[PDB]
Amino acid sequence: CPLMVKVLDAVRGSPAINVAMHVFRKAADDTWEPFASGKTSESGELHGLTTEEEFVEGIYKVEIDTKSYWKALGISPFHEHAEVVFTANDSGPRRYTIAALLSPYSYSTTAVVTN
Amino acid sequence: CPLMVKVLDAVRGSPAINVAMHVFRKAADDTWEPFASGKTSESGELHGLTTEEEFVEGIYKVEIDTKSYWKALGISPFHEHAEVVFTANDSGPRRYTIAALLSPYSYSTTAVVTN
Amino acid sequence: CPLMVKVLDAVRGSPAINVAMHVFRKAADDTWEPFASGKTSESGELHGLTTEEEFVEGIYKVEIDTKSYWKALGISPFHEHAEVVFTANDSGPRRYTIAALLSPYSYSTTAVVTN
Amino acid sequence: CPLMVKVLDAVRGSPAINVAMHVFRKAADDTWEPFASGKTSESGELHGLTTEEEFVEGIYKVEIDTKSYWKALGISPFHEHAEVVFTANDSGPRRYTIAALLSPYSYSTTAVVTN
Ligand SMILES: O=C(O)c1cc(Cl)c2oc3ccccc3c(=O)c2c1
Ligand SMILES: O=C(O)c1cc(Cl)c2oc3ccccc3c(=O)c2c1
Ligand SMILES: [Ca+2]
Ligand SMILES: [Ca+2]
Ligand SMILES: [Ca+2]
Ligand SMILES: [Ca+2]
Repeated sequence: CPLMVKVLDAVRGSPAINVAMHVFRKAADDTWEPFASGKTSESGELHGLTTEEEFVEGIYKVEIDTKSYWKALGISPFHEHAEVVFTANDSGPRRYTIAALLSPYSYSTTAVVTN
Repeated sequence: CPLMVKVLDAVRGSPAINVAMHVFRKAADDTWEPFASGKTSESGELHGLTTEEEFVEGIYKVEIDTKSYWKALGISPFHEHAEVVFTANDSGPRRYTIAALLSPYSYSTTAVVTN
Repeated sequence: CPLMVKVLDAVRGSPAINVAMHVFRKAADDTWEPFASGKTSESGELHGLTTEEEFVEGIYKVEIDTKSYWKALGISPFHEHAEVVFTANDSGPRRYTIAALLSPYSYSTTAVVTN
Repeated sequence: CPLMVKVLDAVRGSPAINVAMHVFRKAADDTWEPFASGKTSESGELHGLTTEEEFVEGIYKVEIDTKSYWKALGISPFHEHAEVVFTANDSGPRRYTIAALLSPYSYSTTAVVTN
Protein backbone atom coordinates (compact mmCIF):
# COMPACT_ATOMS: atom_id res chain seq x y z
CA CYS A 1 0.00 0.00 0.00
CA PRO A 2 1.45 3.33 -1.14
CA LEU A 3 -0.37 5.57 1.38
CA MET A 4 -0.40 5.31 5.19
CA VAL A 5 -1.66 7.89 7.70
CA LYS A 6 -0.41 8.17 11.30
CA VAL A 7 -2.06 10.39 13.92
CA LEU A 8 -0.51 11.42 17.25
CA ASP A 9 -1.97 13.17 20.31
CA ALA A 10 0.31 15.91 21.70
CA VAL A 11 -1.82 16.39 24.85
CA ARG A 12 -1.58 12.82 26.09
CA GLY A 13 1.63 11.75 24.35
CA SER A 14 0.00 8.80 22.65
CA PRO A 15 -1.16 7.51 19.31
CA ALA A 16 -4.53 9.00 18.44
CA ILE A 17 -6.76 5.90 18.29
CA ASN A 18 -10.10 5.54 16.51
CA VAL A 19 -9.65 8.73 14.49
CA ALA A 20 -11.85 8.66 11.39
CA MET A 21 -10.68 10.04 8.08
CA HIS A 22 -11.78 10.17 4.45
CA VAL A 23 -9.54 10.40 1.39
CA PHE A 24 -10.87 12.15 -1.70
CA ARG A 25 -9.51 12.48 -5.22
CA LYS A 26 -10.08 15.68 -7.17
CA ALA A 27 -12.27 15.12 -10.23
CA ALA A 28 -12.09 16.89 -13.60
CA ASP A 29 -14.90 19.26 -12.56
CA ASP A 30 -12.92 20.29 -9.43
CA THR A 31 -15.21 18.35 -7.08
CA TRP A 32 -13.91 15.93 -4.46
CA GLU A 33 -14.91 12.38 -4.97
CA PRO A 34 -14.63 9.77 -2.22
CA PHE A 35 -11.63 7.50 -2.67
CA ALA A 36 -11.01 5.62 0.62
CA SER A 37 -11.62 5.94 4.35
CA GLY A 38 -11.05 4.29 7.70
CA LYS A 39 -10.16 4.79 11.36
CA THR A 40 -6.77 4.71 13.04
CA SER A 41 -5.73 1.58 14.92
CA GLU A 42 -4.44 1.32 18.48
CA SER A 43 -1.06 2.38 17.06
CA GLY A 44 -2.60 5.53 15.58
CA GLU A 45 -2.05 4.22 12.05
CA LEU A 46 -4.40 3.61 9.15
CA HIS A 47 -3.07 1.08 6.64
CA GLY A 48 -4.55 -0.45 3.52
CA LEU A 49 -6.34 2.63 2.19
CA THR A 50 -5.43 1.93 -1.44
CA THR A 51 -3.27 -0.11 -3.81
CA GLU A 52 -0.47 0.74 -6.22
CA GLU A 53 -2.72 0.25 -9.25
CA GLU A 54 -5.50 2.49 -7.91
CA PHE A 55 -3.33 5.29 -6.51
CA VAL A 56 -2.62 7.14 -9.74
CA GLU A 57 -1.19 10.64 -10.12
CA GLY A 58 -3.67 13.33 -9.18
CA ILE A 59 -4.67 15.64 -6.36
CA TYR A 60 -5.82 13.98 -3.14
CA LYS A 61 -7.30 15.31 0.07
CA VAL A 62 -7.14 13.55 3.44
CA GLU A 63 -9.81 14.93 5.78
CA ILE A 64 -9.10 13.81 9.36
CA ASP A 65 -11.99 14.14 11.84
CA THR A 66 -9.99 15.73 14.63
CA LYS A 67 -12.99 17.53 16.12
CA SER A 68 -14.73 14.26 17.01
CA TYR A 69 -11.50 12.99 18.56
CA TRP A 70 -11.15 15.98 20.89
CA LYS A 71 -14.88 15.98 21.69
CA ALA A 72 -14.64 12.38 22.87
CA LEU A 73 -11.88 13.50 25.26
CA GLY A 74 -13.97 16.43 26.51
CA ILE A 75 -11.57 19.05 25.13
CA SER A 76 -12.82 21.96 23.03
CA PRO A 77 -10.84 22.15 19.74
CA PHE A 78 -10.26 24.88 17.17
CA HIS A 79 -10.36 23.02 13.87
CA GLU A 80 -13.34 21.27 12.29
CA HIS A 81 -10.91 18.75 10.79
CA ALA A 82 -7.32 18.47 9.67
CA GLU A 83 -6.93 18.70 5.90
CA VAL A 84 -3.98 17.36 3.90
CA VAL A 85 -4.14 18.22 0.18
CA PHE A 86 -1.32 17.02 -2.08
CA THR A 87 -0.46 15.87 -5.60
CA ALA A 88 0.67 12.27 -5.98
CA ASN A 89 3.69 12.27 -8.33
CA ASP A 90 5.27 9.27 -10.06
CA SER A 91 9.04 9.65 -9.62
CA GLY A 92 10.39 6.14 -9.14
CA PRO A 93 8.96 3.82 -6.50
CA ARG A 94 7.29 5.88 -3.79
CA ARG A 95 5.45 5.26 -0.53
CA TYR A 96 3.69 8.15 1.24
CA THR A 97 3.38 8.35 5.02
CA ILE A 98 1.29 11.29 6.20
CA ALA A 99 1.65 12.12 9.89
CA ALA A 100 -0.70 14.44 11.77
CA LEU A 101 0.34 15.71 15.20
CA LEU A 102 -2.74 16.99 17.03
CA SER A 103 -3.28 19.60 19.73
CA PRO A 104 -6.62 21.28 20.49
CA TYR A 105 -5.63 24.63 18.91
CA SER A 106 -2.82 23.49 16.61
CA TYR A 107 -1.87 20.67 14.31
CA SER A 108 1.07 19.83 12.13
CA THR A 109 1.14 17.57 9.14
CA THR A 110 4.22 16.04 7.56
CA ALA A 111 4.80 13.78 4.58
CA VAL A 112 7.61 11.24 4.51
CA VAL A 113 8.01 9.95 0.96
CA THR A 114 10.34 6.97 0.60
CA ASN A 115 11.45 4.62 -2.16
CA CYS B 1 -9.59 43.12 12.69
CA PRO B 2 -11.28 39.97 14.02
CA LEU B 3 -9.28 37.71 11.65
CA MET B 4 -5.55 37.93 10.97
CA VAL B 5 -3.31 35.36 9.27
CA LYS B 6 0.46 35.15 9.75
CA VAL B 7 2.73 32.93 7.63
CA LEU B 8 6.33 31.99 8.44
CA ASP B 9 9.05 30.26 6.40
CA ALA B 10 10.89 27.58 8.41
CA VAL B 11 13.59 27.11 5.74
CA ARG B 12 14.76 30.72 5.66
CA GLY B 13 13.73 31.84 9.16
CA SER B 14 11.69 34.71 7.82
CA PRO B 15 8.15 35.92 7.30
CA ALA B 16 6.59 34.33 4.23
CA ILE B 17 5.93 37.38 2.07
CA ASN B 18 3.42 37.71 -0.78
CA VAL B 19 1.60 34.48 0.11
CA ALA B 20 -1.90 34.44 -1.38
CA MET B 21 -4.88 33.07 0.50
CA HIS B 22 -8.63 32.79 0.06
CA VAL B 23 -11.20 32.62 2.85
CA PHE B 24 -14.52 30.84 2.31
CA ARG B 25 -17.64 30.51 4.45
CA LYS B 26 -19.93 27.50 4.38
CA ALA B 27 -23.36 28.39 3.02
CA ALA B 28 -26.70 26.93 4.07
CA ASP B 29 -26.53 24.51 1.12
CA ASP B 30 -23.12 23.18 2.34
CA THR B 31 -21.15 24.88 -0.45
CA TRP B 32 -18.10 27.07 0.14
CA GLU B 33 -18.90 30.69 -0.65
CA PRO B 34 -16.12 33.24 -1.22
CA PHE B 35 -15.65 35.43 1.84
CA ALA B 36 -12.37 37.38 1.53
CA SER B 37 -8.87 37.07 0.10
CA GLY B 38 -5.49 38.78 0.14
CA LYS B 39 -1.72 38.35 0.30
CA THR B 40 0.72 38.55 3.18
CA SER B 41 2.76 41.71 3.64
CA GLU B 42 6.51 42.06 4.18
CA SER B 43 5.83 41.07 7.81
CA GLY B 44 4.20 37.82 6.71
CA GLU B 45 0.84 39.06 7.97
CA LEU B 46 -2.50 39.64 6.28
CA HIS B 47 -4.69 42.18 8.11
CA GLY B 48 -8.04 43.69 7.22
CA LEU B 49 -9.70 40.60 5.72
CA THR B 50 -13.06 41.32 7.37
CA THR B 51 -15.00 43.38 9.92
CA GLU B 52 -16.85 42.53 13.11
CA GLU B 53 -20.21 43.07 11.36
CA GLU B 54 -19.39 40.86 8.37
CA PHE B 55 -17.64 38.07 10.32
CA VAL B 56 -20.77 36.31 11.54
CA GLU B 57 -21.00 32.85 13.12
CA GLY B 58 -20.21 30.11 10.67
CA ILE B 59 -17.72 27.57 9.42
CA TYR B 60 -14.79 29.22 7.65
CA LYS B 61 -12.00 27.82 5.50
CA VAL B 62 -8.68 29.57 4.91
CA GLU B 63 -6.83 28.15 1.88
CA ILE B 64 -3.21 29.38 1.90
CA ASP B 65 -1.44 29.01 -1.46
CA THR B 66 1.76 27.49 -0.12
CA LYS B 67 2.58 25.67 -3.36
CA SER B 68 3.10 28.90 -5.35
CA TYR B 69 5.24 30.30 -2.53
CA TRP B 70 7.65 27.35 -2.60
CA LYS B 71 7.70 27.08 -6.38
CA ALA B 72 8.83 30.70 -6.71
CA LEU B 73 11.77 29.84 -4.42
CA GLY B 74 12.75 26.86 -6.58
CA ILE B 75 11.23 24.20 -4.31
CA SER B 76 8.67 21.59 -5.33
CA PRO B 77 6.66 21.10 -2.11
CA PHE B 78 4.38 18.30 -0.97
CA HIS B 79 1.13 20.13 -0.24
CA GLU B 80 -1.11 21.91 -2.72
CA HIS B 81 -2.16 24.42 -0.08
CA ALA B 82 -2.48 24.70 3.67
CA GLU B 83 -6.13 24.51 4.72
CA VAL B 84 -7.57 25.79 8.01
CA VAL B 85 -11.25 24.97 8.68
CA PHE B 86 -12.93 26.21 11.85
CA THR B 87 -16.18 27.34 13.42
CA ALA B 88 -16.03 31.04 14.32
CA ASN B 89 -17.98 33.13 16.84
CA ASP B 90 -20.13 30.25 18.14
CA SER B 91 -20.11 31.78 21.65
CA GLY B 92 -20.09 35.40 20.53
CA PRO B 93 -17.47 37.50 18.75
CA ARG B 94 -13.82 36.55 19.11
CA ARG B 95 -10.58 37.70 17.54
CA TYR B 96 -8.67 35.03 15.63
CA THR B 97 -4.99 34.96 14.73
CA ILE B 98 -4.08 31.99 12.54
CA ALA B 99 -0.39 31.23 12.11
CA ALA B 100 0.98 28.86 9.48
CA LEU B 101 4.58 27.67 9.78
CA LEU B 102 5.76 26.34 6.41
CA SER B 103 8.34 23.78 5.29
CA PRO B 104 8.39 22.03 1.91
CA TYR B 105 7.06 18.69 3.28
CA SER B 106 5.42 19.87 6.52
CA TYR B 107 3.34 22.67 7.93
CA SER B 108 1.63 23.54 11.17
CA THR B 109 -1.39 25.76 11.75
CA THR B 110 -2.16 27.30 15.13
CA ALA B 111 -4.92 29.60 16.33
CA VAL B 112 -4.78 32.19 19.09
CA VAL B 113 -8.34 33.15 20.00
CA THR B 114 -9.03 36.14 22.24
CA ASN B 115 -12.17 37.70 23.65
CA CYS C 1 15.49 44.70 21.13
CA PRO C 2 17.73 42.25 19.23
CA LEU C 3 16.24 39.23 21.06
CA MET C 4 12.54 38.60 21.70
CA VAL C 5 10.87 35.36 22.81
CA LYS C 6 7.20 34.54 22.23
CA VAL C 7 5.44 31.56 23.82
CA LEU C 8 2.06 30.13 22.77
CA ASP C 9 -0.24 27.53 24.37
CA ALA C 10 -1.57 25.01 21.84
CA VAL C 11 -4.08 23.52 24.31
CA ARG C 12 -5.92 26.75 25.08
CA GLY C 13 -5.19 28.71 21.89
CA SER C 14 -3.71 31.60 23.82
CA PRO C 15 -0.45 33.33 24.64
CA ALA C 16 1.44 31.48 27.36
CA ILE C 17 1.56 34.12 30.09
CA ASN C 18 4.01 34.34 33.00
CA VAL C 19 6.40 31.76 31.52
CA ALA C 20 9.86 32.09 33.04
CA MET C 21 13.01 31.71 30.98
CA HIS C 22 16.76 32.08 31.43
CA VAL C 23 19.26 32.95 28.71
CA PHE C 24 22.87 31.76 28.95
CA ARG C 25 25.94 32.47 26.84
CA LYS C 26 28.77 29.99 26.36
CA ALA C 27 32.00 31.23 27.94
CA ALA C 28 35.53 30.67 26.68
CA ASP C 29 35.88 27.73 29.09
CA ASP C 30 32.76 26.04 27.57
CA THR C 31 30.56 26.74 30.60
CA TRP C 32 27.14 28.39 30.40
CA GLU C 33 27.25 31.86 31.91
CA PRO C 34 24.04 33.68 32.92
CA PHE C 35 23.11 36.30 30.35
CA ALA C 36 19.53 37.49 30.97
CA SER C 37 16.18 36.25 32.25
CA GLY C 38 12.54 37.25 32.48
CA LYS C 39 8.91 36.15 32.17
CA THR C 40 6.42 36.45 29.34
CA SER C 41 3.81 39.20 29.48
CA GLU C 42 0.05 38.93 28.94
CA SER C 43 0.84 38.82 25.21
CA GLY C 44 3.08 35.79 25.66
CA GLU C 45 6.12 37.88 24.74
CA LEU C 46 9.32 38.73 26.58
CA HIS C 47 10.95 41.95 25.33
CA GLY C 48 13.97 43.86 26.56
CA LEU C 49 16.21 40.91 27.45
CA THR C 50 19.34 42.57 26.04
CA THR C 51 20.81 45.42 24.00
CA GLU C 52 22.73 45.59 20.73
CA GLU C 53 25.95 46.40 22.62
CA GLU C 54 25.62 43.53 25.10
CA PHE C 55 24.40 40.90 22.60
CA VAL C 56 27.79 40.04 21.11
CA GLU C 57 28.63 37.08 18.88
CA GLY C 58 28.42 33.81 20.72
CA ILE C 59 26.49 30.64 21.40
CA TYR C 60 23.34 31.32 23.40
CA LYS C 61 20.90 29.02 25.17
CA VAL C 62 17.32 29.95 26.04
CA GLU C 63 15.84 27.64 28.69
CA ILE C 64 12.05 28.13 28.84
CA ASP C 65 10.44 26.77 32.03
CA THR C 66 7.56 24.97 30.35
CA LYS C 67 7.17 22.42 33.15
CA SER C 68 6.08 25.02 35.73
CA TYR C 69 3.67 26.53 33.20
CA TRP C 70 1.87 23.22 32.64
CA LYS C 71 1.93 22.20 36.29
CA ALA C 72 0.14 25.39 37.31
CA LEU C 73 -2.62 24.47 34.84
CA GLY C 74 -2.97 20.99 36.35
CA ILE C 75 -1.03 19.17 33.62
CA SER C 76 2.01 16.95 34.15
CA PRO C 77 4.01 17.50 30.94
CA PHE C 78 6.76 15.47 29.31
CA HIS C 79 9.59 17.99 29.02
CA GLU C 80 11.50 19.63 31.84
CA HIS C 81 12.00 22.77 29.78
CA ALA C 82 12.19 23.84 26.17
CA GLU C 83 15.78 24.56 25.17
CA VAL C 84 16.89 26.72 22.23
CA VAL C 85 20.65 26.77 21.48
CA PHE C 86 22.00 28.91 18.65
CA THR C 87 24.95 30.92 17.40
CA ALA C 88 24.08 34.63 17.25
CA ASN C 89 25.54 37.51 15.24
CA ASP C 90 28.17 35.41 13.43
CA SER C 91 27.80 37.57 10.29
CA GLY C 92 27.11 40.83 12.11
CA PRO C 93 24.18 41.99 14.22
CA ARG C 94 20.77 40.46 13.61
CA ARG C 95 17.40 40.64 15.32
CA TYR C 96 16.07 37.33 16.62
CA THR C 97 12.49 36.38 17.41
CA ILE C 98 12.21 32.92 18.95
CA ALA C 99 8.73 31.40 19.15
CA ALA C 100 7.89 28.34 21.24
CA LEU C 101 4.57 26.57 20.63
CA LEU C 102 3.73 24.40 23.65
CA SER C 103 1.71 21.22 24.19
CA PRO C 104 2.06 18.86 27.15
CA TYR C 105 3.97 16.18 25.17
CA SER C 106 5.30 18.26 22.26
CA TYR C 107 6.78 21.63 21.47
CA SER C 108 8.23 23.44 18.51
CA THR C 109 10.76 26.26 18.44
CA THR C 110 11.16 28.56 15.45
CA ALA C 111 13.41 31.53 14.78
CA VAL C 112 12.72 34.55 12.59
CA VAL C 113 16.02 36.33 11.95
CA THR C 114 16.08 39.77 10.37
CA ASN C 115 18.84 42.16 9.35
CA CYS D 1 14.52 -1.11 24.81
CA PRO D 2 12.49 1.59 26.56
CA LEU D 3 13.80 4.59 24.57
CA MET D 4 13.80 5.10 20.78
CA VAL D 5 14.50 8.32 18.86
CA LYS D 6 13.16 9.07 15.37
CA VAL D 7 14.29 12.04 13.27
CA LEU D 8 12.51 13.40 10.18
CA ASP D 9 13.56 15.96 7.56
CA ALA D 10 10.78 18.44 6.70
CA VAL D 11 12.71 19.94 3.75
CA ARG D 12 13.14 16.70 1.82
CA GLY D 13 10.21 14.72 3.25
CA SER D 14 12.41 11.86 4.36
CA PRO D 15 13.86 10.17 7.40
CA ALA D 16 16.90 12.07 8.62
CA ILE D 17 19.68 9.49 8.18
CA ASN D 18 23.06 9.42 9.92
CA VAL D 19 22.05 12.01 12.53
CA ALA D 20 24.28 11.73 15.59
CA MET D 21 22.94 12.18 19.09
CA HIS D 22 24.06 11.80 22.69
CA VAL D 23 21.88 10.98 25.69
CA PHE D 24 22.91 12.30 29.10
CA ARG D 25 21.58 11.67 32.58
CA LYS D 26 21.57 14.46 35.14
CA ALA D 27 23.88 13.73 38.07
CA ALA D 28 23.44 14.72 41.72
CA ASP D 29 25.73 17.74 41.23
CA ASP D 30 23.52 18.98 38.33
CA THR D 31 26.10 18.02 35.69
CA TRP D 32 25.23 15.96 32.61
CA GLU D 33 26.90 12.65 32.42
CA PRO D 34 27.06 10.63 29.20
CA PHE D 35 24.56 7.78 29.14
CA ALA D 36 24.24 6.51 25.52
CA SER D 37 24.71 7.68 21.94
CA GLY D 38 24.40 6.64 18.32
CA LYS D 39 23.36 7.68 14.83
CA THR D 40 20.02 7.30 13.09
CA SER D 41 19.55 4.47 10.61
CA GLU D 42 18.27 4.68 7.04
CA SER D 43 14.77 4.77 8.58
CA GLY D 44 15.72 7.80 10.68
CA GLU D 45 15.50 5.73 13.87
CA LEU D 46 17.98 5.02 16.64
CA HIS D 47 17.20 1.83 18.57
CA GLY D 48 19.00 0.03 21.36
CA LEU D 49 20.20 3.07 23.30
CA THR D 50 19.51 1.49 26.71
CA THR D 51 17.82 -1.34 28.58
CA GLU D 52 14.96 -1.54 31.06
CA GLU D 53 17.32 -2.19 33.98
CA GLU D 54 19.60 0.76 33.15
CA PHE D 55 16.90 3.32 32.30
CA VAL D 56 15.92 4.32 35.82
CA GLU D 57 13.86 7.34 36.86
CA GLY D 58 15.76 10.58 36.52
CA ILE D 59 16.25 13.56 34.24
CA TYR D 60 17.63 12.82 30.77
CA LYS D 61 18.78 15.01 27.92
CA VAL D 62 18.89 13.96 24.27
CA GLU D 63 21.19 16.26 22.30
CA ILE D 64 20.65 15.76 18.56
CA ASP D 65 23.37 17.12 16.25
CA THR D 66 21.05 18.83 13.79
CA LYS D 67 23.63 21.42 12.74
CA SER D 68 25.94 18.78 11.26
CA TYR D 69 22.98 17.25 9.42
CA TRP D 70 22.03 20.53 7.72
CA LYS D 71 25.67 21.40 7.01
CA ALA D 72 26.10 18.12 5.13
CA LEU D 73 23.13 19.15 2.96
CA GLY D 74 24.60 22.61 2.37
CA ILE D 75 21.77 24.40 4.19
CA SER D 76 22.49 27.02 6.85
CA PRO D 77 20.57 26.17 10.07
CA PHE D 78 19.53 28.18 13.12
CA HIS D 79 20.05 25.75 15.99
CA GLU D 80 23.33 24.32 17.25
CA HIS D 81 21.46 21.14 18.17
CA ALA D 82 18.00 19.96 19.14
CA GLU D 83 17.65 19.36 22.87
CA VAL D 84 15.05 17.12 24.51
CA VAL D 85 15.11 17.24 28.33
CA PHE D 86 12.62 15.10 30.25
CA THR D 87 12.07 13.12 33.46
CA ALA D 88 11.64 9.37 33.10
CA ASN D 89 8.73 8.34 35.33
CA ASP D 90 7.78 4.81 36.40
CA SER D 91 4.00 4.54 35.98
CA GLY D 92 3.33 1.01 34.79
CA PRO D 93 5.12 -0.43 31.76
CA ARG D 94 6.32 2.41 29.54
CA ARG D 95 8.18 2.81 26.26
CA TYR D 96 9.32 6.28 25.14
CA THR D 97 9.52 7.27 21.48
CA ILE D 98 10.98 10.74 20.95
CA ALA D 99 10.40 12.20 17.49
CA ALA D 100 12.23 15.25 16.16
CA LEU D 101 10.90 16.96 13.03
CA LEU D 102 13.65 19.14 11.55
CA SER D 103 13.63 22.28 9.43
CA PRO D 104 16.58 24.68 9.09
CA TYR D 105 15.00 27.40 11.28
CA SER D 106 12.50 25.32 13.25
CA TYR D 107 12.15 21.97 14.92
CA SER D 108 9.46 20.16 16.84
CA THR D 109 9.88 17.39 19.32
CA THR D 110 7.18 15.02 20.50
CA ALA D 111 7.09 12.14 22.97
CA VAL D 112 4.82 9.15 22.47
CA VAL D 113 4.74 7.13 25.69
CA THR D 114 3.03 3.75 25.41
CA ASN D 115 2.44 0.73 27.62
O1 LIG E 1 4.94 37.30 16.19
C1 LIG E 1 5.99 36.81 15.73
O2 LIG E 1 6.95 37.56 15.42
C2 LIG E 1 6.11 35.43 15.60
C3 LIG E 1 7.37 34.86 15.39
C4 LIG E 1 7.48 33.48 15.28
CL1 LIG E 1 9.04 32.72 15.03
C5 LIG E 1 6.34 32.70 15.40
O3 LIG E 1 6.47 31.36 15.17
C6 LIG E 1 5.39 30.52 15.32
C7 LIG E 1 5.55 29.15 15.18
C8 LIG E 1 4.46 28.30 15.35
C9 LIG E 1 3.22 28.83 15.65
C10 LIG E 1 3.06 30.21 15.78
C11 LIG E 1 4.15 31.06 15.62
C12 LIG E 1 3.97 32.44 15.76
O4 LIG E 1 2.86 32.91 16.02
C13 LIG E 1 5.09 33.25 15.62
C14 LIG E 1 4.98 34.63 15.73
O1 LIG F 1 6.97 6.12 14.44
C1 LIG F 1 6.67 6.65 15.52
O2 LIG F 1 6.54 5.95 16.55
C2 LIG F 1 6.53 8.03 15.60
C3 LIG F 1 6.55 8.63 16.86
C4 LIG F 1 6.42 10.01 16.95
CL1 LIG F 1 6.45 10.80 18.52
C5 LIG F 1 6.29 10.75 15.78
O3 LIG F 1 6.10 12.10 15.91
C6 LIG F 1 6.02 12.90 14.80
C7 LIG F 1 5.91 14.28 14.93
C8 LIG F 1 5.85 15.09 13.80
C9 LIG F 1 5.89 14.51 12.54
C10 LIG F 1 6.00 13.14 12.41
C11 LIG F 1 6.06 12.32 13.54
C12 LIG F 1 6.18 10.95 13.39
O4 LIG F 1 6.21 10.44 12.27
C13 LIG F 1 6.28 10.16 14.53
C14 LIG F 1 6.40 8.78 14.44
CA1 LIG G 1 4.97 12.83 -13.64
CA1 LIG H 1 -23.82 29.90 18.70
CA1 LIG I 1 31.85 35.88 12.88
CA1 LIG J 1 7.47 7.57 40.62
